Amino acid sequence: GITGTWYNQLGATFIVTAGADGALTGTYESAVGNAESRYVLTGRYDSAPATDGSGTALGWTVAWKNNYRNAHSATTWSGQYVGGAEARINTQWLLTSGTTEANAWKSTLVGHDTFTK
Amino acid sequence: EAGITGTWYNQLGATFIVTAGADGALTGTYESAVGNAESRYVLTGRYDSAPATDGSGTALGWTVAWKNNYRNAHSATTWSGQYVGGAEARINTQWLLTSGTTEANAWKSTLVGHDTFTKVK
Amino acid sequence: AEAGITGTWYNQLGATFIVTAGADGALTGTYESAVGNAESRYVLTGRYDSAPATDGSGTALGWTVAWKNNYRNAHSATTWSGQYVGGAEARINTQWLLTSGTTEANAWKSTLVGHDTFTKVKP
Amino acid sequence: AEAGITGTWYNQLGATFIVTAGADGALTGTYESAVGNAESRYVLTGRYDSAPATDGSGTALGWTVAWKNNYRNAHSATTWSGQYVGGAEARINTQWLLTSGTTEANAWKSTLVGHDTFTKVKPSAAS
Ligand SMILES: O=C(O)CCCC[C@@H]1SC[C@@H]2NC(=O)N[C@@H]21
Ligand SMILES: O=C(O)CCCC[C@@H]1SC[C@@H]2NC(=O)N[C@@H]21
Ligand SMILES: O=C(O)CCCC[C@@H]1SC[C@@H]2NC(=O)N[C@@H]21
Ligand SMILES: O=C(O)CCCC[C@@H]1SC[C@@H]2NC(=O)N[C@@H]21
Repeated sequence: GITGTWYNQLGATFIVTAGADGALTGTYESAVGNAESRYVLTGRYDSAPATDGSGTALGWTVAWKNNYRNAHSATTWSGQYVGGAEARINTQWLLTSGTTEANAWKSTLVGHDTFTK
Repeated sequence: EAGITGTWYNQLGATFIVTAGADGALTGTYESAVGNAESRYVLTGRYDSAPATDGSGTALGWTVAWKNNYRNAHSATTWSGQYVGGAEARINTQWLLTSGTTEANAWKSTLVGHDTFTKVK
Repeated sequence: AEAGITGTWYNQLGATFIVTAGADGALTGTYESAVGNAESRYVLTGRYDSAPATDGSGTALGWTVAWKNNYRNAHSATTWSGQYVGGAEARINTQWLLTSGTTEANAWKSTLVGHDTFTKVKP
Repeated sequence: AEAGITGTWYNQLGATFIVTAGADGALTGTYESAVGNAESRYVLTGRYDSAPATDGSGTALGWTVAWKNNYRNAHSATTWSGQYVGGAEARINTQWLLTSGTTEANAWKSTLVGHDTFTKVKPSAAS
């Protein structure tokens, strides 16, 4: 149910394949911030979830370097896939930029993204 | 390689074994001493393979889904942070732990915290 | 629509937030949750920017509830941090942290995080 | 209210946190930051659990600063959420959210997250 092409409330394009082992692999493209064109992603998901109506746990990471640009930063998304006639992936995320140790207290942004097919 | 590649330990007694590839990949295993977890779990992630040379740390992140051959907690953690080199190198992080829940219980699905890793001991 | 932070507000979880914004920056009022280890109303206090920018920016604010009243005590506290938007509708967008008291061995799992959006028109 | 949470507290970033805990559950006082767009003292208010568990658990609490005083305005607010742990090495252990006001287009980057630990013993340094 997870494999396919997804979009969020910020105009992003999330392309991902879920392997039978628990792997997540694919590409991320952001419409905002210090970013252009596509970026590599990798993560993990629960391949035998509970059967009681609970969602399926997952996560993935992007490091914001590619052939066109390097922002010296990385985002991780943590959340759950909820199946159904209108499938969704609901997340919260942490964006850390590299800093001097004197600026380390302001290194990390927090937010939330919702994805649909 | 040297630097991030190695065996790391946090303040909760975890053992984090990782390899950093020249292509920006992180690969390895994670063992937790706390929570609904037993033995080792697979991890994967990414890092900046060309950091700034102005004294800044190196940005990185990784994910564990808590299922292996011993048990399954129906959950996953992501760690987001930076690597700082030198005589007392560290990896400094914040994390999000999401558990699978019904819709009505989604407001209490996610724990947040902070872990510091060192290569000593 | 009715402008101003002072008023009666509802979130996407069934909660009610009743607040007054004072001229010096203070927030005072009550909070009622429809989920968790809670019943009836609880005291809150907080702060807001009483002279915000006017370049399209929202108004920054925050408040705290400790989950003890005359009916129940959950031994926990939540803080909400966010901004009053000030666009075409009355809306406040927030992120929150809920910490429960724990022993030291359980402190790693002490804190939940999430996001609530509040509107004067019940959603 | 005269001891415990009440007192002068210091964190790992050089801040000074001066607070009084009332019998009624209230927190009142001043906060001074040594980093960021901030100068001199700011007003704070918050709440704590005035009847905590007796099994050895910490005391739950939270407070807010809006970063406006007579000297400057950063158009932002921070909330700290955490617990008080008493003893010879008493601490207040916290996680925090700092929201800046932004346009609707930039709302995705409005909020910083971190963690502060406070002690009643003033750090040594430096002159
Ligand atoms: O600015 C950077 O350092 C890199 C681009 C960051 C984009 C962020 S990741 C979280 C959020 N969701 C998106 O689709 N874009 C932003
Ligand atoms: O209980 C679970 O659902 C799985 C085990 C969670 C262990 C967490 S991950 C964050 C923190 N750091 C650790 O080393 N262990 C805990
Ligand atoms: O169970 C508790 O410890 C006390 C009640 C907590 C309810 C939380 S506060 C964050 C979220 N928003 C709501 O309106 N309710 C929940
Ligand atoms: O830059 C601003 O907008 C206001 C100053 C923010 C300072 C922060 S609050 C969290 C952290 N702890 C401190 O003692 N200082 C910083």
